[PDB]
Amino acid sequence: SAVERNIVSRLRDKGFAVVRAPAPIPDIIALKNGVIILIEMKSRKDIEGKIYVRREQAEGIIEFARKSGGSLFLGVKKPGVLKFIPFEKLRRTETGNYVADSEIEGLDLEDLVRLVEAKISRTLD
Amino acid sequence: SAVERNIVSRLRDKGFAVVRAPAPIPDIIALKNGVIILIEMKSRKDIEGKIYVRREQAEGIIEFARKSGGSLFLGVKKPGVLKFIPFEKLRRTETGNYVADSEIEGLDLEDLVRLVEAKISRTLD
Repeated sequence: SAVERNIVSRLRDKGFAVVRAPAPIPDIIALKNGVIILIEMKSRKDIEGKIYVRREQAEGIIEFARKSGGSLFLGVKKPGVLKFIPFEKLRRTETGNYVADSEIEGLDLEDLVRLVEAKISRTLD
Repeated sequence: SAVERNIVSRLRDKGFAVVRAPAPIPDIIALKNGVIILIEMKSRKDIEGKIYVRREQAEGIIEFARKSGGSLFLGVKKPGVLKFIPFEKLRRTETGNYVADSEIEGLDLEDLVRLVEAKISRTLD
């Protein structure tokens, strides 16, 4: 919640129109000049130390991303920095839940925004 | 609220990923395959019988539409049918408030969805 609010505010300072899902929809929906990004914040840690997204939540947000045509990301708060993982890098486990392996480390906020800004540029050009 | 809920449900039956602004953001944010539409529901009627959007609300949602790159519409519930007016057809009055003149009559839901579907088609092709 503290982290969500920080992320919304920084995306709004960076020019995005943002909405938080009301209390399954991605936690954060952020729009900028025609581009849609969807951010699910640090769902959880299983008994092996891996951040995970439970089955039904993962499927709800993957379907919201598929219909919207929006790019979906898992955001993970670290006592260090914020990392965003493209949902497609998560691994569907044997139980249908989704886990982030460690190597990953996603994008920082600037990298994420830059992905958005490059898509805007292709559309303009 | 009754009308908002109906509209969300019908847009979701039509393939959109939809979010309601939490209790200024457009009431309805609807996404489908890369296209963003923003719907503000039947703000109000002034002493001359015209549906209006107050200054600060209108400016908040116009700015949300400008940053998102989303198409903004005023939806008006009628004891008859639902009409959607492209926000650009509203008239800025002498006081900075926005009113819908009568002639207007916007799009029905199918027409609105068709605008969305044609933009998807141009992007695909």
